[PDB]
Amino acid sequence: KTRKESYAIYVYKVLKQVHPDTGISSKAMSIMNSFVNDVFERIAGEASRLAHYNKRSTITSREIQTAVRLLLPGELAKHAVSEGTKAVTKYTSAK
Amino acid sequence: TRKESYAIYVYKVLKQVHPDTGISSKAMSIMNSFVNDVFERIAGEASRLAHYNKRSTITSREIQTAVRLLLPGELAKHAVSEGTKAVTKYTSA
Amino acid sequence: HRYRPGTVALREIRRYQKSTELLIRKLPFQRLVREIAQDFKTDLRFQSSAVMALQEASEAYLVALFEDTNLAAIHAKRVTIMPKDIQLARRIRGERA
Amino acid sequence: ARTKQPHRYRPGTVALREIRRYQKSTELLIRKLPFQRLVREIAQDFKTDLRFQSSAVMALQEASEAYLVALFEDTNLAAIHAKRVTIMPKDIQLARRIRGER
Amino acid sequence: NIQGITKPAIRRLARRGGVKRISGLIYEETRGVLKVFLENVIRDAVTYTEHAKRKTVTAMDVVYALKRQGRTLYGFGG
Amino acid sequence: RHRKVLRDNIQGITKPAIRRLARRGGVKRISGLIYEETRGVLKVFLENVIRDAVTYTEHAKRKTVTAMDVVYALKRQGRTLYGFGG
Amino acid sequence: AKTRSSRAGLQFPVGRVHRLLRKGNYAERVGAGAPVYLAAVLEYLTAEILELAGNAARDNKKTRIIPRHLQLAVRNDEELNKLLGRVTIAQGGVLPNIQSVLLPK
Amino acid sequence: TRSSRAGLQFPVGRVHRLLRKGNYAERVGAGAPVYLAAVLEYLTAEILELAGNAARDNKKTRIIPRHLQLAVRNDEELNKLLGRVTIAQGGVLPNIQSVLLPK
Amino acid sequence: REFETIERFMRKGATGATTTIYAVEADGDPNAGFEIQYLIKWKGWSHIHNTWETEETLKQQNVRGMKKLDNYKKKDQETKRWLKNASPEDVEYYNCQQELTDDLHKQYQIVERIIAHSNQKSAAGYPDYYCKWQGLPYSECSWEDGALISKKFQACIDEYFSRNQSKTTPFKDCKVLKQRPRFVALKKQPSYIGGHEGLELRDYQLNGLNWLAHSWCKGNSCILADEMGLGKTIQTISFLNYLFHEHQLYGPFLLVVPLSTLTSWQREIQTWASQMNAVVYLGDINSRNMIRTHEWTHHQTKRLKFNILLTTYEILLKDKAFLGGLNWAFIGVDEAHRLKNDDSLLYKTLIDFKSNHRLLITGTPLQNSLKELWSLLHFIMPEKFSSWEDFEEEHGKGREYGYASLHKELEPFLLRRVKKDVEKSLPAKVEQILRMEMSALQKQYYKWILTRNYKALSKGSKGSTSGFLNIMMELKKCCNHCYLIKPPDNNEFYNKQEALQHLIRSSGKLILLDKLLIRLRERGNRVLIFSQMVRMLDILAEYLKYRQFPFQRLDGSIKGELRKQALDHFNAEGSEDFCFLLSTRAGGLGINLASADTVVIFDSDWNPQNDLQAQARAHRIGQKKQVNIYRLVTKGSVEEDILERAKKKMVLDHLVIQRMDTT
DNA sequence: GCCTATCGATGTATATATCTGACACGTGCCTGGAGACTAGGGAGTAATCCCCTTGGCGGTTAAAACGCGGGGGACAGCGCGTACGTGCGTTTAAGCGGTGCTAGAGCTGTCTACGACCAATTGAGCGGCCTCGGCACCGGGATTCTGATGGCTGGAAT
DNA sequence: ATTCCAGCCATCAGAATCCCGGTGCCGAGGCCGCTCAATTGGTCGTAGACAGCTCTAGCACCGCTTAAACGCACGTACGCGCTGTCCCCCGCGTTTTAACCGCCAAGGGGATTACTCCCTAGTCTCCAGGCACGTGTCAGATATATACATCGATAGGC
Ligand SMILES: Nc1ncnc2c1ncn2[C@@H]1O[C@H](COP(=O)(O)OP(=O)(O)O)[C@@H](O)[C@H]1O
Ligand code: BEF
Repeated sequence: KTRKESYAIYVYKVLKQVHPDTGISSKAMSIMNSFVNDVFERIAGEASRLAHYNKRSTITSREIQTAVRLLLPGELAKHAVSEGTKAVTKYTSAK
Repeated sequence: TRKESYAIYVYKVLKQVHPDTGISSKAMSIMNSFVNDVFERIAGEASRLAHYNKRSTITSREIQTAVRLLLPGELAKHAVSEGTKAVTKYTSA
Repeated sequence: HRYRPGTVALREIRRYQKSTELLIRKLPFQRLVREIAQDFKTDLRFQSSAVMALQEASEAYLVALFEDTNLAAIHAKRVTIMPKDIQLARRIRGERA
Repeated sequence: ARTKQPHRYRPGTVALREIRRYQKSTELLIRKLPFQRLVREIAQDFKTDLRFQSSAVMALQEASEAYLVALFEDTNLAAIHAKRVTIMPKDIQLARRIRGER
Repeated sequence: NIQGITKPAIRRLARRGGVKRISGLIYEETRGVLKVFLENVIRDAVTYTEHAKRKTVTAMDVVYALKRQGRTLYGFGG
Repeated sequence: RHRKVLRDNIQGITKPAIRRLARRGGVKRISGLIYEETRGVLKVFLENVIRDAVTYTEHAKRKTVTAMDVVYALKRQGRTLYGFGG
Repeated sequence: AKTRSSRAGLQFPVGRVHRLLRKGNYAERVGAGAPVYLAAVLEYLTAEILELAGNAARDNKKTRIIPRHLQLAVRNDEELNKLLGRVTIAQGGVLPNIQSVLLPK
Repeated sequence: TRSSRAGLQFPVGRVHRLLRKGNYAERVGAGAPVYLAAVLEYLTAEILELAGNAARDNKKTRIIPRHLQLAVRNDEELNKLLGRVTIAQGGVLPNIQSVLLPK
Repeated sequence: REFETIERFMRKGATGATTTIYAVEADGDPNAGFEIQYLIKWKGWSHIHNTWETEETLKQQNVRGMKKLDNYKKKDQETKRWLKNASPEDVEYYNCQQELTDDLHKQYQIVERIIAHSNQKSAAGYPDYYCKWQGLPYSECSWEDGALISKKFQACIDEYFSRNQSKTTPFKDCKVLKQRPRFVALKKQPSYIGGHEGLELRDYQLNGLNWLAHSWCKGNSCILADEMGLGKTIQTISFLNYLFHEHQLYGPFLLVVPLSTLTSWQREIQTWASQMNAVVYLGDINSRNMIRTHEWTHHQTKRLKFNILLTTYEILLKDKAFLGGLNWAFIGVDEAHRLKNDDSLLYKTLIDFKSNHRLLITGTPLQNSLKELWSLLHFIMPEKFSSWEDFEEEHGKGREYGYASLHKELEPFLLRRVKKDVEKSLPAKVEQILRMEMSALQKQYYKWILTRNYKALSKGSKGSTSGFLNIMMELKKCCNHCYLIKPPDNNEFYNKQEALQHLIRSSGKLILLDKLLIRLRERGNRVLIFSQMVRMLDILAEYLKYRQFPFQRLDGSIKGELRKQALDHFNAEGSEDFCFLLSTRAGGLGINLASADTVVIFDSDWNPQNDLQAQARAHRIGQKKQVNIYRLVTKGSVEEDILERAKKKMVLDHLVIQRMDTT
């Protein structure tokens, strides 16, 4: 059988980090995977359109930032931007 | 500097359909915007089709399917007929 | 003994809003889907997941339309839904305009 | 030797005339300058010292007028549904809720 | 076959929608609107299937068709 | 004499303007409470559009909002506008 | 001739469509027939809109197509209204329509 | 590895691969995938926290689509993000209009 | 695939007809014993029916509109309560305002010009006459009894009949246009100029009239740039009168006079050039229609009746069509620097007007660039200056000989006489710049603005941060007075004597200004304040109301009809008004005030020529006393920065201009 | 309580004659499309084989299906009263013309950092299993509605 | 002086979830091994970051007209409450039809893999579509025309 990739092992780690004594069934996991895919696709499309509009060939972190701000509501957008900034900072620290 | 648009081609189409009629500048801008919008919509549908079927290329068939998905009914049928005729004539060269 | 009209209606509302199961019988829905598809291409086959997905989507759409219909009915100071409510809901939604 | 020694239209006649006139005419209805003022005021809350191209305000005005016109059409349908002729705020509320605006 | 969507089923769907009293004419309208929704979804589903040169309509085809129609469905894939 | 009072900018969308927009929509009779509701709805719409427009402008390192920014913002909301670009 | 639109017999630029597809990051490859097909589709849609626009203009005794004519053409056609259902044409106004319940008998 | 360097449980390499083989842009920045992974992880964490709270409120200990639906529809921001999304087996939020209730 | 109606709301027994002008002459006031009422006002009848009436007379006749009395009651109660609490100085200000206002109202009663007469000869000898209103537009014209008008305004009917019977009115065809006649030298003032009063033109005026006549005989138009204060308009009307008499040329004339200067031109064309009929083409659409009906065409011959029109730019633009066919020979323009930008619609409008002689009247035509001067020259003779590039290359900057070439070529087309070269009697102008340090509040607001820390300014203020998109115009406001950027909180002080102290200390400039005004008050010298910010005028007016005598105001919002009264009251002998608040662009141009000894420039315009224009309002022919000019400058601020540009420009302009004289 | 008929007058429409700006063609040139040619990966097959969809069948409940009675909503006709439309005189401010400035929108060009494309290599994540607990079931347990007997009195009626 | 509907509580049958314990499935969640995809290290060449420079074109007044907004008056049309009649649906019982489940069997189509060759991307030279800019002048914007559908609504026909 060929391989179907999924975020199951990642959603499960997140669940076991927010609720150690909790579990998730096979359909809730599919729903979560679909949600991740949809958010990915919408953010990526926003980044691409931002790049094309601004006549640029790269999808930079700033593109993702503007995409997140455009797509998510205010509070979710702010928290997502903060977490993305922290992640980028840590990634650049180990340089 | 140079900005490129579909003005002259829409004008040729107008002077084919309605030789006497003219077209105001804002109408021309509207037509240009409509062409761009339909272009991007069909291109996006074709791209999604390619990615889904795990293809790497956009062919006339993908565009045909995108037209069938987007345009409704007689509009889609006539668009498909025109596309097939155009491709056939292109090959006939 | 014999409940006044309305009590059992609210009982059903509570029963079904609380629950999650599919409300339409599966086999009639499969037959309807196959009949609709027949007009497009003969010999078509359907995965079971495809039929279930169509059923879920149809149920969700109908429930949302019924919520809008109920809102429309209350607007006219009525309590009973009737076709013109569905028509208004659809037109405002843009589905039938 | 000066020495010093009416017609009235009924309610509704002018409303129909206005309906026809403004369905015919495409001219912008909201006064441009107060709309520009409101646009700038709102924009201030997001980024101070913003500048607007003259076409940006025009585009916003066109979009806002079209949205309001569509909303008024839906509201009128809602009012007729209730067997009324006057549009009231609950009509707009119903129209928005059905349309899906929160 | 559309009659397979019986009066009790529409009753239950209305209940889930918060409807307390249902007129006798809602049923035909519900059947018609359901048929229209199914036709719109299924045409796109078949179109997707035809492009793949397939004969079985997969769940992914339905998901794509719904996503076109603004009816994004989570639970089967995307 | 003038008391230096100034009317709110939102009040600049005057009662006749809402009346005319209603007329284009086919409204014959208008309740007096519609006007505040219309003002609020228009303000919400403008806020939603201008937020995206400002975001687009900030991305470009621009300090001026261009018509294309408004077009893109409206397209995001599914309200594509023609006649100003594309 | 030396121009790909002449071969297909279209007026729209087949090479420009090929450029846009090739540069739009829609796919990693673009076939030779896809530009021709898309150009033909765009040309047909433009012709269909312009026919109705010119008819509407001639109805008003005009000779130039203005946005009002385009809006009338789009909104009076069931198919074009679905395709352009969420499109607002600037300076196009709205179709004349007064509900029966408002006018007197 | 490229996720531990960012402290994200989600995969940065898979996001990078999808961005490249996704027909989104000609080239993809180093920092973009980390940002996207962080955003996705945050959204998943929020949804899962609300779902687990709902499950606790139901005395279950296994998240099922009902819980996700309840969490999403009881949060205004999440409901607005997923307005056009229908969740299988999600049901509906209990809501009975007052006018239908008895006096 | 019907009863009358009340117009407005302003001893016992004096009422009705007996109080009207038909009987008050024979009986005066019926009673003047030791309650009080206000002037009669009826909707539909002319004001000339002025009488004293009581509350009961309206009721007796059942006049419809009694319900309107409630607003008048409200006004009366408010005035009664407010006046008692008003401070004695404010009470005096209000009393003077009322005194002026009643005089304004009465002036309407004086008939100016009979417009039409009815064929119905009342009493077989008294046709009904259509009477014009003094100070009111043609829209108010109403017919009045011929006998009634004759009793009080006999002379006007004689005027209208004599003009109607006259034949001096222009004619469509003129032989002079084909070929100009030979020049004749005017050695002395013709006896007909000045009338029986014997008014004599000043010598330089006679020389300029001779020059203009010589230029006309050659068919070449000219620009007149006499230094401000020498009476350009007198020379213009003199040229017109010369064309009238000494050439029998009664052709159409069109003087485009600014709005502020319209009344001066009208008065001077009535005193001088009395042999010509003038039509002030001002007012609403209906009034212009009335003029175009009655005073435009001689229906018995379809000939033009008028001689000289008096239009403004804003009106001429909005009726450019009608005049386009009735080509005028002498299309004159006053305050012509508006034509410095050829793209301006006035230029494109007038350039399409077929004219035989155009004379521009501008005090300072040099302006900021040679292109403007070229534009005016083009307006003179479009054929000779039809090309800009040729002129630019022909007059390349830098080389010294080019300027002398310019001064040679201008001489036949541009005439200008400095004051010192034509009238030494005029006192020399005094220019002084008084630096002033910004106040502490000014410094704090300035610090905030420079840092753009809107958070501070926004405290308790509705100001919009987006209003700071032009930091220069807000720095200027901060320098002038704090209240412009942040309105003062009226709740801080309830006693006026304290709020005045805060207002004075709020602006550094006022610290010098109040002392300067008092010191000039000691001398008895009147003061003119020119400012280019209209809110500044409001601030200054509020400050004045507390302490000093009533002040007149002149800004663009003041309707034209009132400007006449304000100017006359300030100019009239025995005036008590301490100072004049004049907006620069509105009131700084053209008007002949010549009744003040101080000209204070609160804020400097970006263009020094406007400032110089303002200074010359006082320094005119009528001055018998020297005028001191004080230019206010805030030390340590951008105002000095502007002055530096002004200095550079002024030095260059003087260097160029001085080359005109053979010194 | 109704049909028709004219103007308290009224506002669209359908005719001219200006005039005026936007629009339909022309002309130079410079970018972008088109002829060549090539390399090589992806698409196109023909085989193979595995699942899973389709179709049978028998029992077996659950649901759907009728049929009846009677309650309470739908819906019509009536009646106040107020708030909405229309219209006028007065005012306000939009709109436009003219005057200033200059912040900042677009471009060119330089060169440097950071992605792309390679190659070895290595460990995360995938499919394949495996074995208990979470959650179905299902009782009888409790108890929470709920509608019809109920007590009373105020209120309008007798 | 006397009294029965709505009505505050009432009180007692059922009729419902729900609450609980059993039992017992099977789908989770954990472990194993091994692939292939991500990581490390290297060169390599162009995005794009930054700088310097030109002008659109965007902002802030004043001034002045004049059309649209505003405030107020009048009255009448519409809204909203109300009452009453009727029918249409709900609720319940009993019968009939059909889902639903479980075990089973087939073979068709999805999936996969080996191998091939054709069509596309990348590079180069060379113009002629295309566009910016200019321009001359008809179609439309704009005055002044009367002509034509009626707010009624007044007066006379029954
Ligand atoms: N020829 C003259 N004789 C005496 N006084 C004159 C003469 N010409 C003008 N004036 C004075 O000039 C004043 C008018 O100024 P005027 O020249 O009209 O101003 P402007 O600068 O607008 O032309 C009058 O008050 C009058 O006294
Ligand atoms: F110099 Be004048 F008074 F115009």
